[PDB]
Amino acid sequence: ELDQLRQEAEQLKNQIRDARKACADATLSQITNNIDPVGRIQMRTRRTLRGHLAKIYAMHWGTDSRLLVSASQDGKLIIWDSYTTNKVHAIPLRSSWVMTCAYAPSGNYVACGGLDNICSIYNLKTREGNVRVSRELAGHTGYLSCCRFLDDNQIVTSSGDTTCALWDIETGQQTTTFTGHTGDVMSLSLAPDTRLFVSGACDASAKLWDVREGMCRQTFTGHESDINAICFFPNGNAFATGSDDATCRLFDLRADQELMTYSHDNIICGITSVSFSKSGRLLLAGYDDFNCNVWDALKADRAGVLAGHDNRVSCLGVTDDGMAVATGSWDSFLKIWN
Amino acid sequence: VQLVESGGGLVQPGGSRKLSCSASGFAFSSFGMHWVRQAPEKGLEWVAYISSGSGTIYYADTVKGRFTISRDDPKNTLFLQMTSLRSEDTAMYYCVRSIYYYGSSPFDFWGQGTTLTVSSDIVMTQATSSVPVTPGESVSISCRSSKSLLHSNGNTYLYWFLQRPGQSPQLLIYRMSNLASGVPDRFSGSGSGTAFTLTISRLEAEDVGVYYCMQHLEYPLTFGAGTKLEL
Amino acid sequence: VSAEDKAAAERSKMIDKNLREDGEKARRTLRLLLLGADNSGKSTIVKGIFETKFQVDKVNFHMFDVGRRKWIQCFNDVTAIIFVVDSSDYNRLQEALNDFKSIWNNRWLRTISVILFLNKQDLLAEKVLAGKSKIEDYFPEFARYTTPEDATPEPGEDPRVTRAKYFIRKEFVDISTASGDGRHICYPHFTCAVDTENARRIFNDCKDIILQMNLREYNLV
Amino acid sequence: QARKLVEQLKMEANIDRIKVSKAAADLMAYCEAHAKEDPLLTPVPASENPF
Amino acid sequence: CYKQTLSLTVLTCIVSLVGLTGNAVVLWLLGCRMRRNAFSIYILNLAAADFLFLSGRLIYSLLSFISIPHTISKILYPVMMFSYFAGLSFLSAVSTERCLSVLWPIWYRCHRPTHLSAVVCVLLWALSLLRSILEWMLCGFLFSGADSAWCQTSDFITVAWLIFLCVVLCGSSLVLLIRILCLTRLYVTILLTVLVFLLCGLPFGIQFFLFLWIHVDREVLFCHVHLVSIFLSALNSSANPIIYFFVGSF
Amino acid sequence: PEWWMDYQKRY
Repeated sequence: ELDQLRQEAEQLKNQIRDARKACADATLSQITNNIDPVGRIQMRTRRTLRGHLAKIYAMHWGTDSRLLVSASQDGKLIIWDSYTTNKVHAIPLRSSWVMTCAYAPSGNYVACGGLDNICSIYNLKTREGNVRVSRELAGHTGYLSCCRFLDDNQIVTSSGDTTCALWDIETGQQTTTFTGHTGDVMSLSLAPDTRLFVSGACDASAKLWDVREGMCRQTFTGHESDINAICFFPNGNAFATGSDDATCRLFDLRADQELMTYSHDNIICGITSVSFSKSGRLLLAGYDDFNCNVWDALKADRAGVLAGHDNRVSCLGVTDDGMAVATGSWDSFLKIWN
Repeated sequence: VQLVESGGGLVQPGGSRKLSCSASGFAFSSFGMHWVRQAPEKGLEWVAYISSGSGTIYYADTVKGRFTISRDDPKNTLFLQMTSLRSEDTAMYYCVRSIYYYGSSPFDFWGQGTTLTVSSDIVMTQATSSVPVTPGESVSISCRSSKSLLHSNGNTYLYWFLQRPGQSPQLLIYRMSNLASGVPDRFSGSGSGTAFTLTISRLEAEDVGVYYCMQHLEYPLTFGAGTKLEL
Repeated sequence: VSAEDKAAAERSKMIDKNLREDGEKARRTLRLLLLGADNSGKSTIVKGIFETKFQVDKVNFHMFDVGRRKWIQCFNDVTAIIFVVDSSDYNRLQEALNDFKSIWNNRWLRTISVILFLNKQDLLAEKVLAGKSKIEDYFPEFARYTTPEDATPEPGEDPRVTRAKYFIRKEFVDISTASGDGRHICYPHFTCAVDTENARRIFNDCKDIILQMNLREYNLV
Repeated sequence: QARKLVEQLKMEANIDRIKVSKAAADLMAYCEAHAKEDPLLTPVPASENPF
Repeated sequence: CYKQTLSLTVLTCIVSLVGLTGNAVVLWLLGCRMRRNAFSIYILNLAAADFLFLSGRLIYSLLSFISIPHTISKILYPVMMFSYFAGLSFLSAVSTERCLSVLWPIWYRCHRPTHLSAVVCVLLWALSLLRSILEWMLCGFLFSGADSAWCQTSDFITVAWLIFLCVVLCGSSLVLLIRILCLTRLYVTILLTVLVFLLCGLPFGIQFFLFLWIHVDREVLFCHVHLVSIFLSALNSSANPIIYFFVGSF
Repeated sequence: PEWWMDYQKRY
């Protein structure tokens, strides 16, 4: 009967748990205890980008570390020249309910999506001077949470229908459907080799997928609320997660369990965005309490604070050259910190 | 994308004319439009510029005070009204669209022009004037300037143009290094302030003409004498 | 600034001139969110996103319904939430009261008011006059409940219907008075399927919502 | 039905785990090898910030 | 009379100090904020108008004890009264737009131009300057030998200007009460702002420009009307950052 | 003018 099959799951769930405790000979805190603390990180707002007339839900940097894309509920994508604070483009959107935005690695395309269940791809640089829709990708039965590019014709999306999808934009149809989550998927991060990606879902689980195959290689369960953010370590062998339980956690792919927890009794608000620095020594997380925190990723000690926003900090990014950090908030502003 | 012009024809000195160009195929309002003329046998000379929104207008000193530039955004048409024409105002007038943002390629499209037959400054020089070359062989075209074209922001504002016989000029290299859209990869650009070169590796036919180098550092936009390549 | 950087700046100014112009049109439209379980007649009141536009007294209204604990954070800056409840199907009123509790007590909707249309008050009249079904079986407190003598706006209807009516309204208003702190209010109405006065009631309610926003800008309330 | 969960858990049940002691050292080495290339950690001079 | 003059002048300085710093915090808090609603631009300009007024009143009161040049008062008086009048108009502007929020709430939140508050505030700054230049012309050095009937009209306009600002303040505040009636804080805050204006801010200025052309007993008018009005004015301007900003901040 | 005290001589 179904009880026999359900009994085998409990056997393995304790076999994985047992075989995972055979690897915890020491903790990350003991090993990195005798390394000098980073210090106090004093970052000042170098730019403020004005022009959005509603809340900002997503931003994404460019590989050139100079251009970035921003999404807002006013229904407009703006591409900014962060050095000069100029507006390169303003892209009107069919739906005002935008939750995600991606900037293609080549820079030719920007993606968007949200409550319309459609990932819309935009051709930035083309004749006619203007930005126009190249493809509307349909097929998800829930809202679109995050989208990231692997190539000009290769994109991964996460939706509230408990699934992630791999698309071919030239064909316009799903190539792989990643199934295995029992709740909405709120974030995903792409490995630096573009051969793996992690997904954080509202079932308090994080799953590592193989893009070429379409399988869930590992499942990580250490949180206790919805996972809202996720980000790979620069090495590609670890990732950090952010949850509504006011904790950031570090997970190792090779050992396959959690290495560190970033909590503090003063913080009781959830984490909206998470990001690493170029070397991995700093973990930056945005919070609902109007401000952002900078943690030491090896000693778990707070290393500073970025307090400059008048509402919820919704997005957070670090440039590929590590020169700048950009935050966005529901107060309709972006800020470049250095 | 098209830029078709009207007007032209013989005009007596001291007269007036209104040269007009129509755009069809691109967002004409988000583009700045230039006027560049070319005497019957001389080079390219820049006349006027009207920005998007018509909020910025520049003129060359030759035509200042007696030529007026204007645009009609709903009708997709660019104008140039003449007053007190001269014997030095004889040329073929070209219409150029230019778009300005980070990473853009200005001076992309040139419309085939109209012929009018009326009956300090950054001087920058192309020392060579004619290069007889063999097909398939690499050729180098060099022009220099009076002052450095390298700005404090790292952009070297120099543009390379090509004019095939009986054809409008088109863009090859913008900002000393960047190829235009549709230009073969055999073209290349290099140089420093006050020293520039254009290398055409693996030369081929349908690539012979007069090569122009322009500065965009400051107005007026100064072109070169023009180095032509013949078989 | 070079010649090109100056021209880029002028372009950036014209994008602003159009962002603000669009913001002016955005400021004069009132956004609403429609919620309610199936069988609520939700789509038949004003007679994954289905936007609906109606205007009343030259004021533009804009209604969205999604076809939820996560996406509800998007609608943190709406004028009102319209909650539509069938007052006839006594089985699922508990689901309706629990649906309403979670929306009222949600962290991102702490300053969003709720307009409460109780659909199918004509079907409720049938079930309360026929006698086959009784509220007391589903809500035990009905038996020990007496109609408020003061609150008697009942024109030409049986006191049995008005007892049944005002009890269902209490079960929703009490959830609103429990944990509200006065920052947001619930407006209870009573609409059938042929009701045509609905667009006005949303309007007359939004005019009060906006008044209470201005009384909080000037520290008056 | 329930045969997918038992089949999926089998894939994750037999994988090559490594010790956490080796995990931290590998993370620590990357953060010491590249420690001179992150401006956010040690501020770069005003002549090198584009901001 | 040495007891009264020293008692009030010392107290005025303490009232000035507790308010001069009470308006710097408002200028600091409101200057940094970016939302900047319609009410906040008026409070920002009202706090600015109090800073010059209290600075003038504090400097003037200190020189009554310490010594300094007498010509310093020539550059100190027509700065206070340029700032006293600006603050009184900003209060009549707050209650006017407070009334319009209740009479026409949809218009206020949807159809009121965004920079109306900025334009109205700079107009009120210009009006106060225009009054001051007119006074310095018709009453002073540029009409010194003409006649004494040129300063009299410049004081009649000023009294007629102050009455108007009371009618706009009290008329707007009375209409709001009618619309709401036809709620404890609404009555308490409205009647508090009117009373702190009628009998703490308006008395000075009305008596200064009335009694400047009506003769009265020197002992009553100086030690009991002019000095009390000076103290009450600094009380109003100090109370404004409380009544308007910090009541709603906590 | 005659009855004006010191402060009434502002200018």
